Amino acid sequence: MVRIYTLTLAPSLDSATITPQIYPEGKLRCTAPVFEPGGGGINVARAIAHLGGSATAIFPAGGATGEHLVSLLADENVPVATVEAKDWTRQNLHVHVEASGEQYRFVMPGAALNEDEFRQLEEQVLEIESGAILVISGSLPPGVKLEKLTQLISAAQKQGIRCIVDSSGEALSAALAIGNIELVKPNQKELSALVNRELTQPDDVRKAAQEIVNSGKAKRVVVSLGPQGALGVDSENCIQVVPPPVKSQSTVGAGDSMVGAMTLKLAENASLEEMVRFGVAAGSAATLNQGTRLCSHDDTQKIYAYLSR
Amino acid sequence: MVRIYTLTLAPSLDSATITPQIYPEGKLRCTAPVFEPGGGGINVARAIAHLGGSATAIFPAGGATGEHLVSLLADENVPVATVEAKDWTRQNLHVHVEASGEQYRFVMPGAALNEDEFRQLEEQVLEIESGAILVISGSLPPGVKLEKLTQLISAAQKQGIRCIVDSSGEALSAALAIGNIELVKPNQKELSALVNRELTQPDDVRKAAQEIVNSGKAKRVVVSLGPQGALGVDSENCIQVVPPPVKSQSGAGDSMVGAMTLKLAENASLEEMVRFGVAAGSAATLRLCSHDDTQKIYAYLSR
Amino acid sequence: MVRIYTLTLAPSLDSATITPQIYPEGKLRCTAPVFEPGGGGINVARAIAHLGGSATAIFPAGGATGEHLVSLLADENVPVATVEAKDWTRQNLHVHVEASGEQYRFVMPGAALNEDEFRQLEEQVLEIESGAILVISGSLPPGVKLEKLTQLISAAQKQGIRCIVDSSGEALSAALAIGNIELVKPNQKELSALVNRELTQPDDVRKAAQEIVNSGKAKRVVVSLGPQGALGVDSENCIQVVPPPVKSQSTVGAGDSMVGAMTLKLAENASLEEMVRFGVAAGSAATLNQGTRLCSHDDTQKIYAYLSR
Amino acid sequence: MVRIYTLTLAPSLDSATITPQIYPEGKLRCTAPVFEPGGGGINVARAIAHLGGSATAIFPAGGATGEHLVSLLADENVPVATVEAKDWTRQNLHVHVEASGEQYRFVMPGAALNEDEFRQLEEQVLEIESGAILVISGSLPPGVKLEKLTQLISAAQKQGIRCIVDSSGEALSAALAIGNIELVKPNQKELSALVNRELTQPDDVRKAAQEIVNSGKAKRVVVSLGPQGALGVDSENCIQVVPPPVKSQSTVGAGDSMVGAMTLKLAENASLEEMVRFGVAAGSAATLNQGTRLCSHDDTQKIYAYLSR
Ligand SMILES: O=P(O)(O)OC[C@H]1O[C@@](O)(CO)[C@@H](O)[C@@H]1O
Ligand SMILES: O=P(O)(O)OC[C@H]1O[C@@](O)(CO)[C@@H](O)[C@@H]1O
Ligand SMILES: O=P(O)(O)OC[C@H]1O[C@](O)(CO)[C@@H](O)[C@@H]1O
Ligand SMILES: O=P(O)(O)OC[C@H]1O[C@](O)(CO)[C@@H](O)[C@@H]1O
Repeated sequence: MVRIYTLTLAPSLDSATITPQIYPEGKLRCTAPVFEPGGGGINVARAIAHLGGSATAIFPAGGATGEHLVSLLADENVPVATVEAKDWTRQNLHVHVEASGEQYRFVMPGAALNEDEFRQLEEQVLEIESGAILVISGSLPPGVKLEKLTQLISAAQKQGIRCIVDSSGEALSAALAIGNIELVKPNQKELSALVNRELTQPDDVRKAAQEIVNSGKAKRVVVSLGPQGALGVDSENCIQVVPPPVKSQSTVGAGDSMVGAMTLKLAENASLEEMVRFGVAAGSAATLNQGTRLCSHDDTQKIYAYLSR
Repeated sequence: MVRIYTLTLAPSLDSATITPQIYPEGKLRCTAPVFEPGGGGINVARAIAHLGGSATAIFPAGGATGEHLVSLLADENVPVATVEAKDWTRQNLHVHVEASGEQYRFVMPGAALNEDEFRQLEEQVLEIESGAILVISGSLPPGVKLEKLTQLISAAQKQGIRCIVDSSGEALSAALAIGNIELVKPNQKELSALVNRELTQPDDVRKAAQEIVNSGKAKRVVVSLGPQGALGVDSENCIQVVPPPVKSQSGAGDSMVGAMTLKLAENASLEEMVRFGVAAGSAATLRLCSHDDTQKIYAYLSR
Repeated sequence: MVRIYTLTLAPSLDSATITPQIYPEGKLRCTAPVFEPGGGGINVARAIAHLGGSATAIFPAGGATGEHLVSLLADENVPVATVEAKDWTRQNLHVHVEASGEQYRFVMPGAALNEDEFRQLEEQVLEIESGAILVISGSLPPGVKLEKLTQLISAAQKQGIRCIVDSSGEALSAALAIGNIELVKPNQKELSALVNRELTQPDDVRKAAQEIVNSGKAKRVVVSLGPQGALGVDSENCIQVVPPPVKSQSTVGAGDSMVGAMTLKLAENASLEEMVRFGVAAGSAATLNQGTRLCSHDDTQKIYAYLSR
Repeated sequence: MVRIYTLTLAPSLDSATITPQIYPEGKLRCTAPVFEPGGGGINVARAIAHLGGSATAIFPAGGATGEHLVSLLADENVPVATVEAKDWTRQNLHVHVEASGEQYRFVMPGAALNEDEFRQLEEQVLEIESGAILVISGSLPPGVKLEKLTQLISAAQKQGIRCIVDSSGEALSAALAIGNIELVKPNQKELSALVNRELTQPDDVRKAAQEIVNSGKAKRVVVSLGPQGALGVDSENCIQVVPPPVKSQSTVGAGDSMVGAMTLKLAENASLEEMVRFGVAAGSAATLNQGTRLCSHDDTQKIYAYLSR
């Protein structure tokens, strides 16, 4: 099993709180916030840790929020490689409403990154050994041009780093344009935005995903289908996995957990079907917990054994 | 194909309207309502008609709303067998909100049914020949005790009528208690209620469905799972079918029952029944299922 | 006291129902509907009946819904003069939601009125004796042109009929252009449109209302201020009446109840301050209920006695 | 004029952001937060400064957030007396939604205080001179028992400090139990709880307020009635004041501004009539502005001049 790294250009110190209900104007009494390390690549690395693997999270940390974020990852035993940033790590607020079981996510802009700080991040990424896997996950922070991310991916691939991209539509498109992306995970809206067409016919999603693989843009495409699970295709196989009919507490950490689970299997050189089933198991497991808590090992394992019957 | 009948103890004259936004207290301006036939069994009959089958809907019709309802089904070429009732047929309101694309469904109670009207409905049911299929679908109106429905199922079964039940709560429990129900289609909550336990484990839904079948209460249980499709079980087999990842808006449940009923009338396999049911349910959510949409999805599922 | 009549070009058979909560897509279970006679002028006449007065409601009634509407007015001791109409009387749905305590009100278009049917209504109006008061209230139905409504008001005034108008902004502006309207009840938005200017300074509402009276367009203007009650002005006096500090359950019936109360007082040749106080008492009383019941005699008298201290 | 101080046991660094839409589950893209000083007593001191008076805000401040809060009050030229606290000052979130114009207010628990910090706060209070006014306003931090609040009030009163209390519920009831509170400002619901009965009749609010005054628990009770203004009573008089029909946009900041205004009037030995009018003027002026903005001098004076004609 090869080494895994993640890159989070816009980390977040997430605070999760609970409040009886949600309405305008009045003071909504919230519980003392629970702090959790956030941001795409970081969540990916935490999920992998939860699942008994290891991934090194590369990211910029700034200010006390930054230090707080780093301290939490230490507690969760997630290895990090950090770059000191001037701008403070952002704080995003997640509000779980008891009355409705709904969760609301207020996502501020990522901390700015200056050209020098980005260079250091690039430096860390290019110290990655050939054949290792790099997951680039989360939004692009203010100050970072799309071209620079594109060049970084090209440089990384040039020295054998195997790249997974889960980000904005623009970054997604740009990454596929470089081609040979190990894995991408668009949802249906994102897939439609990618190929510029409505996916209305039964076979449309598969055809769109397969087209992306066949043109060499990505080696694997796993379309996230919400409650309908996931449809994954590579050059040879195609599989749709539907999650079991279980609870439904907090829909939020499903995506990053899925990517973490799939990356873990990718690292172990597993089959497409193992990868997709493990990804759906983990994403589903995540919905059993609060948003900021990702998948747990035991739940993932149980759902995976079931999905694999 | 055996003959097919449906029974709707609580029909509805459905009205649909459109309004810009939804908020409290203010007068929400709505477009002139549009009317269509409603009620579980009636929708089942309509779905079957869209799918090229024939089903006779048996139901009480009362007052001018009932007359409206009957006339609508006339224009739709759906065969009916009505009983004249005193209490006027209910009128439910479906509101489409432009700003959000959301739909709101206000469902009044079914019109009351006295003993004499139920009697007429029951005799209409017992006119059905042995081996035919009867779909009892929709809520139970006031003035109708569970025992009356129960005794109607027993009477129907005694003379060879094959009974499908799609209702909720006590009515469904009541039906299964009599047992030998050809098919029931609970959702996960209703299933949980029927077996009196939370269904949280991956295999919990299948086990609960299987428990109902094994007890002899139903021959087939098809658990509706919303966007996840359906899981079907019988004494011998289990099948789970997920729709294709096409578009959604919702008349799925009545269409699915209609589709599965047609298939049962054609002596289909469990697999064919559930696939066609899921196809029709999905087609309806692209209004009931159309023929071409249902066939297109069914073909894909049946590849 | 002179006799009172009302004119409702768009009656409504209101059905009132209750449901535990309101959310989209799902079947919302509502209680067996309760039916009330509805529509502007009809509600005015009902309020007047509740308050111990008598007002004959003139309106088109069509179909079984129209018959039901007529039967209900009989039960409330409201004298009627009806014209048979081809199109069936509309049915509006009022839903009270238990969990929130709020109401949602789905208002369909008024039934269509034929020219021949309008002619019959106009004929009923022009049989009213000189010196009597006519309240024209509610939206205009399809098939009725604004110019027809203004011509009716002109013809009415020509034979000594004292006209009160409560309608849409456009209808309101139209009636005022005719002028000599006994009373109008615009809200602040409408009032601002009428005088074509923003009302932003403390004295602006009063000045705007006074302007309408001074032009001869209306004899009295009573500006509805929601929770702040009403500000009434005539050629000589000005008064603002605020409702008592009690809970308001709804506000739909307030408008029509207020107009009914003020009309009654006008028929009794009461003072401006009596008129406005009685109007706010009746409006306030109406807001105590969920909507379609309007002001009760006892609530109004209690509130009126309080306000008149 | 006697000197004015305020006490905020639970200050807040108020963050505010803008987002186009609000709905569950999805990532709501918010703008980089803007900040302002927060907490009951702090806002009271801020309103007082706007109104031309001077009030010193006494409060705990912890961590970088505490420093941020202090800095912002410095930027507004508001006098403060702070105690350095170990637990970081809470950060509340105000969210404005563009699609709807609505605002959402997420109010976290106040930072905890230890024995030493609370002792320092009390020492600051008991350095206030006899005859001066102290406004204790806002929620109680977890860990600070009611008995601690009431002990503080009893001590302050012992050396002639005149105490005004704006809090809710149990804290207000406890304060009233000590008695001789110069001023309290319950809303109708709070008042109903204070006297343990539903206030349904027109004169019930006045009676309930008068009961509290008559008992000697408070010298003055001003009941805030939202858009209907306020009803104030003392041992001698009663007055209800409704604001002018000005345009309201955001109710937030109305309560604190109102307290600030009435406290300033009290410091000037104002009549009950002057005090309630100025409070309503300030409350009204605050709600003229969108967001969390407090009363301005010019808006308040304009409205008060009108009310005082
Ligand atoms: O006259 P409109 O604007 O069409 O609204 C009619 C609705 O309002 C009342 O007229 C209330 O004002 C109702 O009883 C009714 O259903
Ligand atoms: O004192 P509470 O109830 O915790 O509320 C604090 C909130 O109210 C203000 O004190 C407004 O009253 C704010 O600035 C703030 O964030
Ligand atoms: O990467 P984005 O689009 O800026 O969103 C960040 C949010 O998503 C997570 O990365 C969840 O996906 C969070 O912990 C977080 O606050
Ligand atoms: O049988 P129920 O539960 O009273 O629901 C009736 C509603 O559902 C349909 O039966 C759709 O299922 C309608 O046409 C209708 O108005």
